[PDB]
Amino acid sequence: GPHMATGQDRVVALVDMDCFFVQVEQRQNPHLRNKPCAVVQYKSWKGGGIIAVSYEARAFGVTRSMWADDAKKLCPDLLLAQVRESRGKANLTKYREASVEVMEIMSRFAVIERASIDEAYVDLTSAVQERLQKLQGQPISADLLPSTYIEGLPQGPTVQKEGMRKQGLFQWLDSLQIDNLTSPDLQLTVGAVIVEEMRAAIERETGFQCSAGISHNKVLAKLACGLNKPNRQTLVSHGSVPQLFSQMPIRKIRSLGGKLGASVIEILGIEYMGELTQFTESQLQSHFGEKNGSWLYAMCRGIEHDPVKPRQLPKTIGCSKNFPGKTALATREQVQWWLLQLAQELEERLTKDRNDNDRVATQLVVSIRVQGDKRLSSLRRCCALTRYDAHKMSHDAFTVIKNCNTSGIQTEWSPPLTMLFLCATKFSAS
DNA sequence: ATTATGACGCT
DNA sequence: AGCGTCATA
Ligand SMILES: [Mn+2]
Ligand SMILES: [Mn+2]
Ligand SMILES: [Mn+2]
Repeated sequence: GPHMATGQDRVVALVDMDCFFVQVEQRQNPHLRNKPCAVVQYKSWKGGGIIAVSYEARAFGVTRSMWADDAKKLCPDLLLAQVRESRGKANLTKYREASVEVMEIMSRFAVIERASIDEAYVDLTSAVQERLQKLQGQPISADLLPSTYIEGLPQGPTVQKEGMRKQGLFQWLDSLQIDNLTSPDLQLTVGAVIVEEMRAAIERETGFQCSAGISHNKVLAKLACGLNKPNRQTLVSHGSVPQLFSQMPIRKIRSLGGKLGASVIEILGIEYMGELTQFTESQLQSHFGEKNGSWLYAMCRGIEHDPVKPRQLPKTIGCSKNFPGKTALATREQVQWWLLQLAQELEERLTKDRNDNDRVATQLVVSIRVQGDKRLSSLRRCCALTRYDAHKMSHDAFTVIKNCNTSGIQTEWSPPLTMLFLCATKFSAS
């Protein structure tokens, strides 16, 4: 009763850009705006692989992972923008730089955790308290929440979508108790007001639209964000969790989309997040381990404690390329040529990083895949990164891998390499 | 022949 | 350290 923690101590948001690489290309090329459009890498093999899709194009059934030739079958007028190629490989610099534009704006409101190239978590707890103090018990107007959905509302005793949104928002605001500065629902609502402001700033200052979720923890904020994409934000309250989770497939929750999630379903014979509440913490720990078991026990009740890390910058800088099928590297000079291409991109990015961010990488990680394997990576080895010099890094990378070559004579490389990966890690202040 | 990443957990 | 899992454009 008075002691059961409800996980309502924080206000956390997740901001995720809409169709991000597409919007980056649409800003650059006005001819792509408000069109079915996708971003593609490479072109020779089946028209290239699609990695981002505008919402107009999604309406035709175009998806990520699709070959552009096949997407064109669904959507003959689909417009395509190509990822830059430099040194023989896709180069994602334009999108990393666009990401920094957005992260820097978000950082004006609060410390952020960069969670991907196009999204970040924000702990708004402190900012909410201060906004509450200057509000002085004044109610929150619907006009401050022009793009906000309240998950689970309207409900109880209009056939248009914006009409439903406002109806739910009205029911929510009507019920609020703005008199209590410690009320979690009120705190989320003020959180949502701040995120409207954040999202407006992002759009004003970059031209990019985004969606967001506001809840009491990262997992619920992430889940919330997706509920009303694009260009909208969603508040998931603590009280909304039982209904939301009662029909929510387990795989939809971040971290359960893989093998663990499938094992939860198989072992327990359930389908939805809500069904987990019927197991003791010890039962869940017995099947899924101490850590996972406690995490699941709390998560299915809407409670999660993972903090928003104060980290705006990636903590690794890497370069990788696949060599599929026929193109698998089978000679020494081929392996060495591509190591150099990767190393030169890495050097360029590392040197820029040092100037911008006052830090230096100290470890180089080299990874390969061998034809006939199984796994994204076959072998991973590290060595010292002491100088930002492409020729040295590529020579070092070769040294760490040279023994993987099974071939008798050393001009040839066997068995052929299907992937090379260089990653700089272990940053220190400089 | 989805590819190019990037973070965290296990032992 | 090296491997595995999960995630996202
Ligand atoms: Mn996105
Ligand atoms: Mn994202
Ligand atoms: Mn996505």
